[PDB]
Order: sequence, then C-alpha cells, then structure tokens
Amino acid sequence: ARGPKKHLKRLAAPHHWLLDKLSGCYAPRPSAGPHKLRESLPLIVFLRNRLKYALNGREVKAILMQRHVKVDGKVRTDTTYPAGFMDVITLDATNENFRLVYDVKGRFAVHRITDEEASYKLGKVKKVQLGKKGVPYVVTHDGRTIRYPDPNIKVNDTVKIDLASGKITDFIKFDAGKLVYVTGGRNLGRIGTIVHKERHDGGFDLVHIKDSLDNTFVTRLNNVFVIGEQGKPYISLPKGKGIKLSIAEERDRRRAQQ
Amino acid sequence: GISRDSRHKRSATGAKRAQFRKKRKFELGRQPANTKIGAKRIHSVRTRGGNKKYRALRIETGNFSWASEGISKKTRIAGVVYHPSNNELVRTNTLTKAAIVQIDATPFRQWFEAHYGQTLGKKSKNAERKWAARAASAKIESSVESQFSAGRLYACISSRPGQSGRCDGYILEGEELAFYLRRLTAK
Amino acid sequence: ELTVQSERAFQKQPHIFNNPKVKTSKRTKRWYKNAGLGFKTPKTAIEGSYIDKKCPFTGLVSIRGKILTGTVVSTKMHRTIVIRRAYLHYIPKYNRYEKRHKNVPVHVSPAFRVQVGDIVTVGQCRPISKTVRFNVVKVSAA
RNA sequence: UAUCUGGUUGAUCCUGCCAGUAGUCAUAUGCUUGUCUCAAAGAUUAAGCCAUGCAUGUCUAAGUAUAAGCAAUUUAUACAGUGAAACUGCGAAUGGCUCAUUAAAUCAGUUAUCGUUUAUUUGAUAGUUCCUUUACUACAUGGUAUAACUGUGGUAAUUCUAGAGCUAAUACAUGCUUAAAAUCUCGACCCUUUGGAAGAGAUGUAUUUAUUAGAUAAAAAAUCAAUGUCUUCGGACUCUUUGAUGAUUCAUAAUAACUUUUCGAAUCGCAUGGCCUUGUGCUGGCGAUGGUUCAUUCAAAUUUCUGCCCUAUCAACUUUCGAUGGUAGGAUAGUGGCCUACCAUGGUUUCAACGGGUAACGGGGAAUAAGGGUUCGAUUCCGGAGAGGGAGCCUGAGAAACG
RNA sequence: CCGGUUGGCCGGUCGGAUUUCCAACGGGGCCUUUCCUUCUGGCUAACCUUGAGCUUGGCGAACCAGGACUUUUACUUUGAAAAAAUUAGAGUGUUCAAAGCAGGCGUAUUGCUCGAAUAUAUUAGCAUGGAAUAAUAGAAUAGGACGUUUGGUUCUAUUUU
RNA sequence: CCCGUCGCUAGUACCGAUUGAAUGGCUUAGUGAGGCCUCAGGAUCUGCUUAGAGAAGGGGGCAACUCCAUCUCAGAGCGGAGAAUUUGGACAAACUUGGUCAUUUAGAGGAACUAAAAGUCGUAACAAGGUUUCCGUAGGUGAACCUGCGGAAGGAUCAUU
RNA sequence: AUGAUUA
RNA sequence: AGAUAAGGGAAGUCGGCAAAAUAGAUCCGUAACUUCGGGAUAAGGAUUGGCUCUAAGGGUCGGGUACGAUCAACUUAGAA
RNA sequence: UAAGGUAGCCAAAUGCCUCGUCAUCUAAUUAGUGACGCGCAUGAAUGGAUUAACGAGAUUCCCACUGUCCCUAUCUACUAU
Repeated sequence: ARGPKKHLKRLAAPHHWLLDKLSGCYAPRPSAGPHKLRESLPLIVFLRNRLKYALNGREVKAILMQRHVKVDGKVRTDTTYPAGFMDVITLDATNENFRLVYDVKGRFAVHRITDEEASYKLGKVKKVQLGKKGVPYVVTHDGRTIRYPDPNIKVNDTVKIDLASGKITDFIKFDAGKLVYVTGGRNLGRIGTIVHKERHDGGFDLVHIKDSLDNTFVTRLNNVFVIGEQGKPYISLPKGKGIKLSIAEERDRRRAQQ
Repeated sequence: GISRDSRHKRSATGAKRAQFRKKRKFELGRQPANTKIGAKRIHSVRTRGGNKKYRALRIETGNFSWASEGISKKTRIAGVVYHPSNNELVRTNTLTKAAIVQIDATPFRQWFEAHYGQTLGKKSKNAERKWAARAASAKIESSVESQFSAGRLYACISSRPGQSGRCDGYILEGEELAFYLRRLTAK
Repeated sequence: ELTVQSERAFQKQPHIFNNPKVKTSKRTKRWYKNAGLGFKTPKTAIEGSYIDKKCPFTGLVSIRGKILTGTVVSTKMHRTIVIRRAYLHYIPKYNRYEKRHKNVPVHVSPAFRVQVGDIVTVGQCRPISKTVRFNVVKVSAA
C-alpha cells in the first residue's frame, strides 16, 4: 500500500500476546528489531499485560524513558521494541531478571531469574557465511552477528554468549540425541530430545522429537531450538517444562485445588 | 512512461486483459542511451533505492583485457564493425554490449616490447634475463599478429555502458576471432 | 541440435576462457552442474557441442521449488515443448471428481531427445519467457 | 427441533401449482412506545455536485538563534536559562472513505527470489585519502552564500512575489592528520654466471571488465624440462591448504586496469578527570547525529500449484501494428516480448478457449436447515482499486500520490 | 512367541488398586521355496566371543555420513499447516442474560496464585504407515536379470616414485 | 358443455418506409497539448591569469632614474553554475471524422395474443356428437372446418380352425 | 341447428 | 476554343445541363442484398521525390574406391 | 351471367375526381418514398408478383465539388476591325 505500513489494528496483532478485543481499536505494532513481528513480545505489552507494573501506555513509556528497564544489558528506550524469544531483561529495582521463554499453552511466559543467569543466554545460529576480508562469521536468532567462531560451529547449532560482548563463551553441535525446545507452530513450548530426522534434499528437513513421557511428534528443523543434552537444560525452564498433558487431567487438576 | 509489466499485454490464450490498474513506478522503463564516441558525457540517474546509474553517452576511451595474458589497458575505440543484434548500431556507430570494435593497439604493442623485447610489424642484464625467461610464449597466432601489424585490434564489448558508464571488453582470440572474421567477410 | 553456431552471434558459455597457452587434455572446456534434487547430468550434455544458456545443467537456470510430471504433447518449438497436466478436481456436493488438465509449457535442452507421449518430470526455475517457468530434467521413455 | 395445511370433483385417489406457515446482522414503511445493558447508520438509485469550518506537522542535555522576544547570569565576556519565526533533518506513501473498474484478473491457501530494491530499527564493519605522494597544502582545522530579519516595495484578489543590506549549519562545495611487516614490478651496481642486489612505485573500500583459486571415492612402481626442502645430492620427503549448498560462474581471496571518483567524522550535549618532560603539553569518560559494506527486521515487487457467477440466440481465438519460442541487445531494482533487431511458426480450444452480461471487488464470514445443501457477503479484519475521467512527472528508501 | 487395551477369582485398600488366571481386541517379530537395496566406514550389534558364572575376538544401520537401483498415481490413516474476530466448546455469578476474559485466596500491615483451553476448517501443496479397490509399464522378429568369471573399447582417478 | 371468424373497449409484445433518433463502450485515420529524455542555446551571475595608463605614498643613485600597492578603464583568454528558447524521440490526454458493438426509444400501417354478466354468424368437438376422432403433408373455403394420400387407437371390434 | 347472466 | 476566380455552395434551372472534384501503384479496410457466382476499385483512409546503404531472390565449372571460383538481370522489402 | 377478377399488385410508365387521404423526407415539396383501396379503366405466357448482376434508360434525395447562381471581373489564341 504505496509504502511501508506503520499502524496495526487489533485482530491483526497475533493471538499469543493475549491482547483484549476491547480497549481501543489499535494494537501495538512491533517496530523492527532483532526478532520478527509475530514471534516477539513488545515491551509495552510485557510491562502492561504480563506483570501489571504499569496501567497505561504513557506510564510504560515513562518507565522505558526514565531507564529503569534494560534488555540484553542495554536500556533500549523504545516503547515497541521486540523482546523476542530466549532474551534477558534486567530491572535494578527489585533486582529481577526476566527471561522470555515459551509455555506449553502457547504463550510468552515470564521466567524469573538472577543476574548471573542473565549474564549468559543461548542463541541458535540462523546461518553461517564468509564476511569481507576473509572473516568467517555467523548470525543467530536474535540479530546478533558474530565473527571468527570455531569451525566446528555449523548451521542449526547453538551458542552461549557473554552479553558484554558479542563473542562466544561456548557452543553446542547438532546431532541425534540432544535436548531441544520448539519455537513456532502448534508445538509452541514443547521440549523434546531428538530421536532422528529426515532430509528430503530440495527443501524442508523434518525432525522427530519426543518429550520424556515417550510422547513423540515431528516438527520443522527451522522451528526447533536445541538447548543442550538429555537431562540437563542449559538454562532454567518455566513451570511445566513443555509436556502438554491432556485437557481432562488439567480440569481435574484445577478441581483438586478448589 | 514506458511500462515493463504484463497487465498491458495479452494473455497466453489470446485475451486482451482489461485495464485494471494505473501504471506504476515499480514497473517503469526508460529511453535507450544510444551511446557514441568522443567528448565523454556521463549523465547519472536516480534509481529505485538511490543507487545511481551512470548513463553513458559520447564515450571516447575504454578498458580492454587480453585474456591469454590477463592484462587490461586503457585504449581508444576506432568504431564498431559488427553487432549481432542490429547492423544499425554498426552503421550509426552506437556502443553497446557484444559489440565488435577496433582499438588503437599501441599500449599492447609497447607493453609487449617492454615485457618480452620482441619486435612487431616491419641491453641491461635484468631486462635480458626477464625476456629470456618469458620466451616460448610470444607465438600467439596469425590473426592477432596481423592485427598488430595493422595497428587496429578487434575487441568485444562486454560491459553495459548505458548501465555502467564504461565501455569495457576484451580482445578476440582464436575461435571466435575466426568466426567473426568469417561473418565480416561474407559478401 | 545439428549446429552449435546456428545464430549470427557467438554462442558460448560465458567466462569459460579456453586458454591457448596451456596445453591440457580435452582441448575445449565446458562447465556444467548437477541440478540437484537427485537428478543426473547426462553424458550427452557433457559430450555435447551445444551451448543453450537456458539449459539447467550446462546453463545458468537453477532448479528450485515445485517439481511436476506430465506427458509431452508438443515438440514444434525450438528448445521448448508443451506437456499436459492431467489431474482430478473434486466436487463435494456431488461428492466426486472430474478430469481437468493444465498445459504447462516447459523449456528443454539439447541434452534430451523427447517425442510426443514421453512422460517427463521437470523443475521450477526462474521466468525463462512470458509463458515458461519450468525446465525439463528427466525423461521416462526412449 | 427429519412435522404440514386450504383450493380443480356430485364425491374419490393422483400429478401439479397457487395460497397459508416459520425465520433473515434483509431492507423500506405503518400503528404504538415506560426502563437497564450493548449498538448498526447516505452502500443499493447518482464513483452525482459541493458553500463553510477542520482533518499532519515536528526537538532534546544534545544541528543552526545577537528574535532590536521574555525572566535573571552573578557557575560563567561568546553564548552558555527559556524561547516564536526561519534554514536544516524527518514525516506528510501510515491512517481514514468509497466499491466505480476488474471474471485466471484481483483474491485464498501454498512455493520461490540460486531472479531483485529496502529508509528505519537491531548486530558487526573503513591504521593504507598529502598523488615528483621534500615545501606541492591551515589540520590546536579551510571557502561561499542564503533564509528568517532591516527597510524600499508591486497587484483588486492568491498559503501571490521582486529590488537592496547582513549573517548562520550535521545546508552546499573542499580537505590532511598513526605503526610495523609482505609480494610484485622495475632496476642502478657488482657483473656473477649457484648468481646476489642498493635505491624506487603500488597495495583500504566502492564501480566496471577479464583471468585464476574456491577441491578432495584408494594403494604402489619407471623415468625425465630442472636436483626443491637438507644432504652420505645414497635421496628420508612425510610436512603441505580452501567454507557453505539439494545444486551455482555462491560467499570469499588474489592478479591487470578502469572511475569524470564513492566511503574512510572539519557535527553536537554533559561531567570535567589524570601523567609529569609544571604546559592552553599529552592523554581520558557517558552519550546524540551521520556514514561504505554485510547480516537482520518492518516491508516491497515479481512468482510456482489449485480454486470463481450466468451464457454456445458466443465455436473457434491470438499474430496487422507481439501473438508462441530462440539468439543478441537495450531498458529494469531485478528475471522475462518488458521493449527493440533478425529468425522458426508457433501458443489456447467441447476437459467450454475466445466474445457478451453482471442490480460482480475477492476472501475470513452471514441467514437458513436432521444430513446433503441454497442464498447473500458494499459494509468493522486481510488483500486489491480509486480520488470527477484520463494521461504525465518531481521529491524521496517507499507514490504514477491527487487534503 | 512377544508385549499393550478391556474386564475377570483372591479385594490381599476401608467407591480407589494387585498378582497366575480362564476371554476378546487390534499391534511387534520369526519360520513355513516368501530379498521385504547393499558398498565404504567407524557402534561391531544381538559379540561363536567365558575369565570361576559380571570375561579378550561372531555377520554395520539397531547410531549415523555419504553412492546406489530409488516404475507411477488415485485412495485412505497420522502429522506439519490453515492470521484474528466469527462458529462449537472448558472455566468464570456481567447481580441473571446478551457480553467480556476476567478472577480467586491470605495472617487483608508484608502479599500469594490457576487462567485466557480444545475442536472444525472444502479443494490444492509437504512428510508419513498401509496395500484392499481402480487403472499403470516390465522379458517374446529376447537390444532379458543376476556373472566371483574371461576379454577388448572408453574416459575418470588417490597414494607414491 | 364447447369452437372459430366478424363487431365494440382496454392492455402487452412483434413486423414496418423513415439511409429513424438519442446514450454508452471499443476503435482505424488525421490534428495533437503537456510533462519526461536527447541535440543545441545562452541571457545572467561568479573564480583565475596576465594587462597598460590618468598620478598620490614611501624606500634607494638623492640629479635625470628605479619597486609595489592604489579610484580608473579597456583587451585577451582559463573556467563553474546557468533560466527563456530549441531539434529529435518515447509516454500519450483531448478534438474531428468514419466504422462497429450493445441499451432504450418515435412511427403511417400490417398482423397476433389476452382480458370483457348478458354482440352477430353458424355448430367443429365431447354419445357411433349425428360424415369415428386424432397425426403428418398438400390444396380449398366467411368461420369453425372440408377433402385427397399414407399412419395410429387415445375406437364404436381384444373374438370366426 | 340453438338454448343469455348469476346462484 | 481554352483558363482562373475571394465568401457562400445548386440558392440557378424543366432538370447539377456544363464545369469542377475523384483518378496510377502499394498497404489497410469493406455494408445491405444475393441466383452464393457477385456487389467491389463498394464506401472509406494512409504512403509515394532525391541520395547513401542494408536484406533476400540466380547460372555455369570444381571434388576419395560441408565449401570455393566465375558471370549477369531487375524484382521486392526495410533504414538513415 | 358463358363465368362474375382467383392468387397477387397499385394513384404504379395503367387512378377521371386528383395537388386522393395518413406517415416520412423539407423552413416550405402538384415532386420522391412507405402505407390504405368499390381499382373511371390493375391482374395472371393478351403473362401476374418479386428479383442479385447489368444499363450513354426514366425519377428523387444525401456527401464531396464547382462562375450553374448571388455577380460579375480578368487573361490567352483565332476572328471580327
């Protein structure tokens, strides 16, 4: 439409932000950033509709502008910045550190953690190439662009980063039998320990994935996110850890605590 | 303006599409260049995304490569003598890509003399050693040697001067040289 | 496919400079590439004297995307043919199908010799012309 | 909640229609109308015409301020507080309105960009710019307006404008400032002839062209053109280096040149700190602005497969003067008859092409029902189109823009 | 033969849950002329490998990278995917209801906490287990498959010399 | 019970001289604005290079004579930006003229159809309807209709070993 | 040969 | 006997009588009606010079048991 | 009455009255055309009704064109003199 869009109505904003269909006919458009529009949680909806730390967008803008807030160790004083997947946010006041991960019900969770657990994160490599002057480099899922990594690091691997620089603390390779996390689709929030995969040369490599109740499924290799080895996650995980129990067990569950 | 789309053409079955939209800016075209020789004129044009586009006109000199030697020198241009697309470009002397032209041959000759020390047409220890080592490769073939006798050498333009502002190309050798001299001599 | 230099211009593979100075085996050079997706670049394309820059193997037209199969019905064009894509469109109300066809045109190299009725599979490449998007990669007759 | 009824006969059974019945985010109207909550609303005929008035402008600590604007510095002699107008920089291409056009066209799901542009964001990223490069030249930094304003003014009227005098910049036009090594060329000279060489020019990025590398299923022998490592010149010979892709002339590197020469900070705010060779010497922080390249993101444009109402009282359509392909070129941001030159005569069709009509924008959906389904969908969301009908074009990353 | 679902004596818990079980149901595997792709590799696997009953050495997919022949579909199962709103539907006293996605619980001064499911989604496109049904080509004037063989033609090609 | 002509009233559509009329779309040809692109144009402003003199000023042979700045004016080139105007091209609005396609519409008159409480002329059909009806084809006549040739039973016969 | 309308 | 006339255009006249206009060639386009053969040069429009070029169209002699040499016509198309 | 003009056609080159009546063409039309028909006196090989093509045939209108005309003027050759 004659140029880029700038506005966003409600009901075109995604579902998993859980924004209400009343309260004004406009929605927060994620300004461009290190994550996409849809698989991203803006800081306005974060502070205003996950924590209730503010009540009005002016107040959230007040907080972000007076710099009580900081994501990835930087203030980031824009009201509609995409706080995407896996990312870290640090609040000096209350000394909290939120981590942005998924839950099995298909929503952006709120993962409370400490300052040292904030100082490292995880990032799936999105691709690898050779930059100018013969400098091999890679680029992750959070717009982070990193130079001179290990030659062992190839595509679909994961890296653990220092957050004071963009350099690497260490890496994790891709192979059969590694703990993962899913990000995209019906499987949003699962945690499922690779059993095998399949190639289909020409497009759409698929991966067989199962969580610890033996329960399996299949997902696209660009929707998965590998988090380490079986047993230990490399980070802390939210309540449930990606299981997707039945509807009836959860009804009975709620009827047990009431 | 000149469009570049297919909403003004017919479909493949034979149906005049209807007029549905107005012409756009992301479907435009522009006039040809009709690039000539002498008194270098390079207008630049603003394009989609800034990204300037030096529309050559009247271009007098250009770059030319000799690929068996890998060298590349600046040279004048006598004129075009063959163009596969149109003899009109040949006659009217308009430089484009794939264009068979004649060049001065003086930098290649003098470079050959300075590099190998071997005469055409018709002392120090270091230069003598250099030429003695580089021998057994001054034996290219008859057609290029004859053209160096004449002082007018056949080159193929491989640039797109209306898109780049550079008439650049390479000398013909061997097979396509023979092909183009056959095409030229057809009478 | 009788004569490689049929056209007025000089047909060749761009950038493939056969250097007269070096004297190596196989006097004239020819680039090629395996198209991918489990296809094979035939020995007729390797040994070929032709050029055909619009060919997927020796040329420059990457195959990527959809893949289709059909039977050839036209050959009356120059390095281009037309096939017929017989399929069955379903009607829920009447709960049963009906034959339909789509005559996709495709491009063909001299590397293949195709007569009518020869079932063939092809590949999505970039727009070769107003009508064409596909290029033939395997034939299934003789 | 899978329902029937009245009417042809003197009467009977049937076919068959009429009428009844129930509903509608289906409209109009009538008669009546006390309350809470929620809420459509000049679409249908005229995408017919419009008075008047609004609907997009915008600053910080931080681009430019002697407002001959306003408070008071008294921490400030250049201002350094606040601050209209104006230059500059962004945005004005989003939103909002309508549904006239349009029947493989838009559109919906689904592919590709190994075929392209992309402001802004987000992550990285310019020791190499003095070209007889030693006086050729300020680098504790260089040149020019011009607005606003002063006053002279001109038209009946206009968001009309001229003449004369200033002055500003992140506005224009220019412009140097930090190592060390390493290869090519020449090449003085010794001349050696196993051949060694002083001294001199280049190398960053970007554009354009050409070339080379960009790889690698397995193990031993005979030699040479000249030993190549070090020598018992019996030959031990290992050591050797290139990433991704389903797949590339991919990323990327290096040779040889092109360029009228791109970028490589003459910008701005706070706090003002340390070494002493005790100085306007040298270093030093947190930021804002902009900038060449790459990736990312918001996009954009083309694009694969499938699907659209009624019509044969529309059966052949397309190609003059592009229709189908090929070659070459121009143009494009890019592929491509998108356009041109030449050549081959192709391409679509009863599996409904092509032509006509449409009270046709499409879809997600809405009414109605046991099931199957029929009808509607301008209308809140997604994608299109348009600004009275058409055509053209400037600015910009992005318009064929109509505030 | 194996193991999963359904119940079933004994209830060995005071309407939940257990063993050998009489029974059914589909699943996984071996053999009966039933190769239902194997070469390089490393796991050598189930290891004939056995040290006294917790030991050194069986046939590579049961883990993988690559080659390879992979004759075709229609159908059907399962999954990925179908933007929200809408429809059906979980929970919720809008005081009921249309609605909406909220709310609830404290020592009510520090505060704590479950939600915002799930389903449908025509055709078409992708992977997927099946092999009934419908066609579909294969070997007949044999240019027919395995061939350790034995030649000749051909090019490619690593290790050394 | 029922048929048709003819007569009166009203409606609906058709044919029809009028090279009918208007409205809209597509369009050959001719003229062709306007921007854009290319060949020039050159008002105008502006930087550099000398360029000699009307003659002040000072410094030096202090006597003629010399050095440079100055208000002044030609004259010459070396350039930068540069509008009006201009050639050619592609985009192509609009007008004129024809053609064609559709949508309504006028019309002397001609020939139909339908509706009308009680019009005229007959009596064709329903009984063997008083010449059995009907089907096709052809001719005839005020009108129904009659007649010829073949056909049917929906006939007035299921029937003559 | 024909027996007007309505019941 | 031959010609030309501004503006108008058959108003002249029994009547467009006389005169004008049209005119070759190439390309485009072509109605009703019809005995299906025609109407048809229907109607109606465009182009045409000079010069310099370019493209196609041929004849005959030549090959161990694809191509060359040589000779001469105007036909048509296209561009500056 | 021998039998009473059938089909068809028309103010037609046949229609007196007659410049028939209606429509159209026109500003105006005894003209042209299309219709009506008790047709003085239409009519079937004394051939009726059409009819493409053809015509130095008769008639009407329209486009172009023009000294035919408004309204005449000028020029040339041959005469006249």
